[PDB]
Amino acid sequence: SVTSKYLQSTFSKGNTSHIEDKRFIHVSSRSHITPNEILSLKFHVSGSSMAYSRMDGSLTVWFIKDASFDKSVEVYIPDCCGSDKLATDLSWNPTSLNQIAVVSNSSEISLLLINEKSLTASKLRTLSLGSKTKVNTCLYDPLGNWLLAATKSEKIYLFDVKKDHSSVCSLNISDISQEDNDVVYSLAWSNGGSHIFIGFKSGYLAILKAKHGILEVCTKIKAHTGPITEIKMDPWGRNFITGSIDGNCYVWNMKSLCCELIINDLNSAVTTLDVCHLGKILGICTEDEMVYFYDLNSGNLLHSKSLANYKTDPVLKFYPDKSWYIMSGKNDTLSNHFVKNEKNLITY
Amino acid sequence: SVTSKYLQSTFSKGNTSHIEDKRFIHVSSRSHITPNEILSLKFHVSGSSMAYSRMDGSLTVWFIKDASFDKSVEVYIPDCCGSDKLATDLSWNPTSLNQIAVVSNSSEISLLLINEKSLTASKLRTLSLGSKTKVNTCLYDPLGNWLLAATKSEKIYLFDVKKDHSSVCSLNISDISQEDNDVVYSLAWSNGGSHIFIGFKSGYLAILKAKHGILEVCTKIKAHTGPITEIKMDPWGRNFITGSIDGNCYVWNMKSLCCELIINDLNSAVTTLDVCHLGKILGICTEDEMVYFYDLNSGNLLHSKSLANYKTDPVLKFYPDKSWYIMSGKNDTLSNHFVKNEKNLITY
Repeated sequence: SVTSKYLQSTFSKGNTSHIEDKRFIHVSSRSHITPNEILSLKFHVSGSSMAYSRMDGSLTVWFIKDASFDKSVEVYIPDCCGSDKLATDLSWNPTSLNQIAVVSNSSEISLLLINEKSLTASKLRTLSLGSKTKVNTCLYDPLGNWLLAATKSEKIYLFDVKKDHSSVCSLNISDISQEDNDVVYSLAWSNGGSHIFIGFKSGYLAILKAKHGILEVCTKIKAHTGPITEIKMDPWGRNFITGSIDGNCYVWNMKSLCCELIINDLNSAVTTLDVCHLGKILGICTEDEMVYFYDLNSGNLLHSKSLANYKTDPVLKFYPDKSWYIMSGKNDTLSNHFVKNEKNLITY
Repeated sequence: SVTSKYLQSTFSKGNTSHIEDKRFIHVSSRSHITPNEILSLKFHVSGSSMAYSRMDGSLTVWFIKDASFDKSVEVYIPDCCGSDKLATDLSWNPTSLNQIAVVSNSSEISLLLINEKSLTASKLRTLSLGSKTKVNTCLYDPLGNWLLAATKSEKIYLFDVKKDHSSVCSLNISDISQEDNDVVYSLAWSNGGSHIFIGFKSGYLAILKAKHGILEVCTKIKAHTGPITEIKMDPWGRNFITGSIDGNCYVWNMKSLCCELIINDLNSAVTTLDVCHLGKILGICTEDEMVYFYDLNSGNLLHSKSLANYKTDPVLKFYPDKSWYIMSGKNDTLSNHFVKNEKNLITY
């Protein structure tokens, strides 16, 4: 019951700060409009940086140095990756401390090294592929050993990041799916780059081996009856969580690959999910503008809330180095959460 | 008394919209700094465009299509006319619908055609003169037949805009003034390019003939006892208004060139003035941060206000096609004014 009180305190009068971004001051001036979006938001591994990209085209990055974003510098940058094209996915390159990979639904993958002394985001390199190929998702092996780039259909590329991003291998999606017109919806890496977990739209789930740089199909299981939205992994490495659009959220055992626990209070589709860095609490953002916080070990609801028709598409992410979580606010504005006197659950 | 009620309604709770520019959102974000300036602001003749230039170097232009700037596009552009040099005066070229002349206190006059489909302001041409010559004011004959460029001393140039801006003539200021170290403070054209009205600093006022492209001194009258700040003309063409820094505002009869009406409630210097497109109401912005609205026909005060130490240097301009007026706000931010149900005074 300690975790329930902790979450309640994290939802209190204080212990909360508004992330002061461009959209925040925009709403402050125009309220005291059509909300663009938040395409994606992804931390650095060491828990001391953050990056995200709205629909306008501008990607913001913060260098966390304070709790309530007091002394946190902010490198705002205009619509990068072209003037017409906007960013859709980014990976933070766990190898170094500054590099970033960004994709813009085009045939060009941009590698930019963000600098913190100035506000200059200088394009370091651009990678290109076949002219028709339209990739939109990039990922980094959590050890910084492989890079993955995926299309909505009929292309999957793996580069070796060590040897100057030499194109290592590729694969046609129709060889992985073997169904009628499947479109990969979400990808994820295993803890320590050894396997790639892919969730198609037709419902299937595939596990590809990427040991020595040669992709191969290990297995395919008919997990869900609708498109798979998100795929997350437990940090301790014992189970991986699958959330779908048919209203189900399962947790699969890693050693044996069989369903072990099911979330049953759900009655709506899932838009995203996330699990804390301690592998203890599981946050589900359903489609009825509502968030839930479940317990991983037992599987019973321990906290609920209600978005109340503010920023229809929400986002949730748990810090990789503290028990804090960034959650969307009212009008596409981010809202930090903490307790200001508890860095981790154990200290509580 | 209809005009007094009209002006009062134009100063009401509603019937007012903030012009949303870069500085506006800047103040909204930093308030919810040192104000740069507004160097100049000048409409298009047809009343469907606006342009102005701050001190930062960036010149904004709006394509009026709405009352409260809802659907009005905005072509923001960075520091044009060089990176070091900033704009000081611009003319809108009544001939065409897009050209603009801009001067930057240098020996180069830039002609740029602003495009509305994109946000691109493309430099069309640059005009150059003697290396030492430092012009800072440009003007267009209200029929689009002549162009005038003036220096702070010892140069006045007139180009023929019809024949590809061929240099038509020039004149040394010392030939016009014939006094001790005079510096031209404000120029203005007569209704239909036939004469140029020049106001020096020593107090004199000169009328030059520019009929067939050859400047000549017609007359010089000792109008004021201090530097002349602004010179405006009545749209009906019967009297021209002169405002000085010694605290006087006179209206001179056009046919006979003799003082006819004097503003006497004034007790401070004048920074600018303007008269509506109907030649009925006269707006004076004095130096004590206060505006007055007088009646042209009678000469008695009909409305007063108070800037109250917000944006020390104010600006006022009356629409050339409606009875609305753009006036500065609190921190170098523009503030439109209207009634939303009265396009012209007559309709009232």
